[PDB]
Amino acid sequence: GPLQEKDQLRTQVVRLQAEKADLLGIVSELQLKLNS
Amino acid sequence: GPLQEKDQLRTQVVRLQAEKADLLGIVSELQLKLNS
Amino acid sequence: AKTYDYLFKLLLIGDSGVGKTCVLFRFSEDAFNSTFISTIGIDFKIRTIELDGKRIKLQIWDTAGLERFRTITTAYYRGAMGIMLVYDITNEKSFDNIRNWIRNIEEHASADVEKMILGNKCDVNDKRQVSKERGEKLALDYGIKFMETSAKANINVENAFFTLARDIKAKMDKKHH
Amino acid sequence: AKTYDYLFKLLLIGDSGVGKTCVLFRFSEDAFNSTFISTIGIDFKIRTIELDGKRIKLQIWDTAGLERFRTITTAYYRGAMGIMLVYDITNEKSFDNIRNWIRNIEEHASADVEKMILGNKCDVNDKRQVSKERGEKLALDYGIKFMETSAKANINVENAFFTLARDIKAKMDKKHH
Ligand SMILES: Nc1nc2c(ncn2[C@@H]2O[C@H](COP(=O)(O)OP(=O)(O)OP(=O)(O)O)[C@@H](O)[C@H]2O)c(=O)[nH]1
Ligand SMILES: Nc1nc2c(ncn2[C@@H]2O[C@H](COP(=O)(O)OP(=O)(O)OP(=O)(O)O)[C@@H](O)[C@H]2O)c(=O)[nH]1
Ligand SMILES: [Mg+2]
Ligand SMILES: [Mg+2]
Repeated sequence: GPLQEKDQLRTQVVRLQAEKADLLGIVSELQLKLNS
Repeated sequence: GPLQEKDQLRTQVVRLQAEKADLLGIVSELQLKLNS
Repeated sequence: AKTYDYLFKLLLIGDSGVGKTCVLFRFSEDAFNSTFISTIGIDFKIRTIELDGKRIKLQIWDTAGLERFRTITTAYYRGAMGIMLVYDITNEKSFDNIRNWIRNIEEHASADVEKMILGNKCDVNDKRQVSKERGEKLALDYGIKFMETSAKANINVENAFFTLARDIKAKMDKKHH
Repeated sequence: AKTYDYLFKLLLIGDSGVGKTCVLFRFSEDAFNSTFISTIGIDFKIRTIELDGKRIKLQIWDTAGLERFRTITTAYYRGAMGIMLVYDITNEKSFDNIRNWIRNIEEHASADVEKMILGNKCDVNDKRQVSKERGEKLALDYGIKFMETSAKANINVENAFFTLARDIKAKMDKKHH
């Protein structure tokens, strides 16, 4: 279905946005441990 | 529109998947510079 | 608002093709894909579960199994609080190599990291090469918990992660008190 | 297959609220949002353009402007090959602070990093506080290229990034020959 396809794509985006947020925090922290 | 909403969500996923791929490579490289 | 009370870093290791990504895909999104896409170095998924009324954020790192990625994946062991060691019950070689993956953990991870062995693809009964008894005995030899799993049929995937997370939380709570 | 021939790391810096995220949102996805969501530390977007028949991958880091995020954002300057310095033509304070952002670049980025000043929100004519002439003169004082932009009306956003990328590529090509 197209709405089931729509909701599954909406849920995908949310999950990818959540992973991106965590990875960005991880990048910022690793860069700070390096500048030491 | 729902199909314009569907295509825009499909394109979002592709872009987020591409950013995630790059961030994962960046994390792996920073961790390797740290283990030095 | 902050969406979790604990944050546990988990790692999946084991030979290429044993089902690490499929196991995680079942756990994090309740889905299975038969088409093999070997992991390029590392992949990453999040899921937040509840234990003892508390929100447990699981940051799960899915390593590539091929030796070519050893340098990249080894650098993820350091922070891990729980590690799934995965083999394929239809692939005796992947089971034999679990001993070498344990040595890799002991060389690169924390001494007190929580560990668990998964014999995956237990739905493929017709091609089993490693009995469940042998998997239990290997785990027993190392003092490590053991479970057979199926990402495809959704068997023990929930149990595996919840059990490993419960063991990390129990240890952490004892360190507080 | 590898999808690019050059990879340029770009940074956007400037006071909070000047439109760094909106400028990038216009460039990377051709969209504008009026609702302010201040950036938490750092954000990240990719776009691959073509120059001289070559594929140029732009990894663009959108820093937070608030001083509370100084420690986090400063650590991104080191690798940058091009930096957009953004102020708000309706906010004279954000323009005054461009001199301090230049000093921040000179303390933390490469000496030869490519730089560009953007006077953003040029569509808000009725609230302009900094003339275009003053923006040109500040840029001239520093030997830095200058453009007024509008993320909302899509003015000079393409021009800004393509120009900065062209300057990086020109320098890199001269270093090869
Ligand atoms: N029948 C069955 N097939 C499975 C199961 N788990 C994984 N597979 C199949 O096994 C293949 C390998 O799965 P992956 O999860 O990609 O393997 P991997 O361990 O991540 O391999 P690398 O990324 O190269 O380290 C895939 O084609 C899956 O379809 C399972 O539980 N049952
Ligand atoms: N009219 C108009 N408004 C704009 C323009 N660019 C940004 N804005 C508005 O200005 C506000 C701030 O924009 P942002 O891009 O989020 O600001 P920022 O520089 O990223 O701020 P920080 O993330 O806190 O550093 C938003 O509400 C936008 O709607 C523009 O070109 N024209
Ligand atoms: Mg995999
Ligand atoms: Mg912003």
